[PDB]
Amino acid sequence: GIKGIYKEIGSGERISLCKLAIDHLEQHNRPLRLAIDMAIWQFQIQAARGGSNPAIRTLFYRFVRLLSLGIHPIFVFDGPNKPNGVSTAMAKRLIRLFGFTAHDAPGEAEAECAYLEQQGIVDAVLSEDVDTIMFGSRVTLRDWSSEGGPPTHVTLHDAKKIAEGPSGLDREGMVLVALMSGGDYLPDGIPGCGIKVACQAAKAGFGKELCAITEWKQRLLHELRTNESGFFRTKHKALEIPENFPNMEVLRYYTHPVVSSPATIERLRQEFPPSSTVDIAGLREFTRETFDWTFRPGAIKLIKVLAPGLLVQRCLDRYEESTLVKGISMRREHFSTDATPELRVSFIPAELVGLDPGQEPEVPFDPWQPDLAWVPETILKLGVPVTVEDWEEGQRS
Amino acid sequence: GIKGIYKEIGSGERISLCKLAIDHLEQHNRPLRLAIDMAIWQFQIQAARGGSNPAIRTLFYRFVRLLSLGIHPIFVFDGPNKPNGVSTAMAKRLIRLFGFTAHDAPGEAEAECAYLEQQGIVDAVLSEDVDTIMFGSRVTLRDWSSEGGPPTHVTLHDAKKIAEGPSGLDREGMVLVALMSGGDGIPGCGIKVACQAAKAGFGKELCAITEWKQRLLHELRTNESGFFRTKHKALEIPENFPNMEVLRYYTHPVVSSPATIERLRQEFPPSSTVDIAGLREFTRETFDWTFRPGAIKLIKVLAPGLLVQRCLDRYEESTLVKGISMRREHFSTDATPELRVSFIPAELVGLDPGQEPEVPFDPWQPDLAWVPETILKLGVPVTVEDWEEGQRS
DNA sequence: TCCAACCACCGCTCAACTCAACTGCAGTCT
DNA sequence: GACTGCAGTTGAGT
DNA sequence: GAGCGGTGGTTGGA
Ligand SMILES: [Mg+2]
Ligand SMILES: [Mg+2]
Repeated sequence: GIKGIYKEIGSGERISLCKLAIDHLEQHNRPLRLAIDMAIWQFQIQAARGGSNPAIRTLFYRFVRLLSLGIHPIFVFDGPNKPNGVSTAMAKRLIRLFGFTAHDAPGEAEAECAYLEQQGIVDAVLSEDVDTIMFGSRVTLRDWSSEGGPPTHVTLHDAKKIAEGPSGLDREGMVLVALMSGGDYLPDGIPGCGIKVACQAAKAGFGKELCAITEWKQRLLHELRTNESGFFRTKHKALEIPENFPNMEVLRYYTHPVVSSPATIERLRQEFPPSSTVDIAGLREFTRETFDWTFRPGAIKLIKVLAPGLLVQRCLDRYEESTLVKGISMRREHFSTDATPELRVSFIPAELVGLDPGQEPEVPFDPWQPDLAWVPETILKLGVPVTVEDWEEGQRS
Repeated sequence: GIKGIYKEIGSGERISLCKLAIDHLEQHNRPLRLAIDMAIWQFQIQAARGGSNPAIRTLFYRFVRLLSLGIHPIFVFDGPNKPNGVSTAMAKRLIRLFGFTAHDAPGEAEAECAYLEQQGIVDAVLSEDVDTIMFGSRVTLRDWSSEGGPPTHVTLHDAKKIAEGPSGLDREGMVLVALMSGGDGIPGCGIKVACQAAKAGFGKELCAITEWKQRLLHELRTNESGFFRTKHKALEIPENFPNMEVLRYYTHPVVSSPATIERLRQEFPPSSTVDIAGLREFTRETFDWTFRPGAIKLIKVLAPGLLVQRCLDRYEESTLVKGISMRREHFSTDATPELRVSFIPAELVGLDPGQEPEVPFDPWQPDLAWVPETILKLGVPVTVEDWEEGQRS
């Protein structure tokens, strides 16, 4: 589901997640909004030794990476109305602590994700696969990973470019494919079929699928048997077709998937994105209880990990004050960001995060000394414009 | 037929021809030797269609299959001393090009095949039916076919096990059945009754003759000893019966001379090198496998079997196998252990398609084939050991 | 007379393989 | 979920 | 050459 689909639509465009975030921020003058299917974690997350709760620990670092990218994420959870070891409660707790949004689909999350995109709530979808396209996604993302090392890239699929050849596969086309082929998921699918043949049926325009039904089935069946119109590579007489085909409690499951109410969509327009303020004291207590980051070493570990992303977040949110950036020392266009212009920024971690390791019991990295980080130039111009200008001025000299 | 013989002796054991070949090779430490009656081909190969000479083409592919099985075949042809649409000359020509042996019976091929087996020239007989048992065969094979696809299996009959119940049909038993059930054979008779006369010991017949005839004739009409299911006064028996010139057609069938048997004992199996250039010219002239495509076609089809022949004939040289990838015990071979070998077809066959006039399978790229582990251990032992030890890792 | 089981006999009917492309399976990592 | 070779099938031509 | 039902004939009994 759908097995062999990337042979037809393509594997997709590998692209820096940083580039997407910054390109969108430049074109639309606001941070990228992303719907993330919570199901993508199950196998990336588990397993990743060791220490205490390494599974949710990996989730923590992914969240910090989201902060540094300046993305407004909304995490969608599955609902009971469908036809690892990481607690949902803990996941949702960490989400809120990071100032992110948790959202519960009434049914399947991937359908809700696609729906949110269609309604303009989010700009793109990050999911397990491209099932989201069947539910109406236009820009869908998968495989958030290294390009190993740090997870910097995703694989982008565009529903409009896919529909424009060579597969000619659109939403209705893929629906027919799933309806005809596998089969191992949906009832009353065709035994000998078959993504190659199904895609050929879709390309022949059969993907309508406009609710009676009796006529369509026999035109399609006659074409399969005789290949008169030449819709297929060969004839297909041995391909006998179930009486429960086309199953239609399946059909709309795709064309009208159970998603949030219109009232819920309107609530989200007003309430998403949220204030997005990272709860520092909350994260300190969470990491202590969950990761055993206890005492002064645990506080310093938190500051080190959290300071860069928190720098980005406040830099975007705040839109005389070197309260964020102490200085700039270099410029680069690195391949990991697909040559996205970044500037080498210096900052004071402990001062930025706002925790004092002295208030913690004592049982190298000094959180009070300057630390360095690469931050996208675009983000820096928005938050610390005067600092960026001074650097630009010094470079002209 | 003998008609309805199989409901008496059993339908036979269906067995992988590969299993027979490899089992015999493991037990006797030399390839299986098989006598093949050329009469089997008549109503099997004329179902092929398309192309040039599809019947002799079918014969070609089965010859290639014989190479892959590592079997040493001797094809027996009929002779004139007996009491569609394939040329004998072309059949014999192709046989020699493959390094196989062609043998002319002085009379019926079946009798000669059985005789060859009795004399130790071959280990088993492949023929149309089971008549070979009457001529003295002990292990006889029939119906070399699919188990619907490639012809991997055969039906084995064992003369010893047949004679050991429940039919009790031995050689002289089946002779009596043949004598009685027509057709100077007895009208109204009768394999059920004939087989019952056999179990009553009447199959001897060791000659004068008049006493014997009047015992079963008295038993047929009275059933005193209970030899039969019922009485049989209906059956009246011809004066000529039992026909004696028929009896020794079975007990002493016209076959090759002792001198010929001795000739075969030292000449078979033969040197047996596949004539590559010969086959190239044959397939060009007969199948219209012309120019570079025809060369490539030959190389692809012939490379695997040719690999086996080298393997067994071996009995460092990576000139056969480039590597091993996997192990399997497939049902088509009756779980005969096979290894997935890689080889270069063109390099192995030894023909360059470049010397042919050109007009997607690349014969210079590695190709894969399943080859019986036993054969591989014999021909390329060092390669097999490297695979075995990398495995236990 | 007739049936019923058994049987010999008649008339009827059938008889491969390559090749490419494909689906589906079972590994596997995640 | 998706990738890889194997296996078995089908359709078309040999 | 072999598997299928039908046919007609023989045998021993109803
Ligand atoms: Mg999915
Ligand atoms: Mg015969």
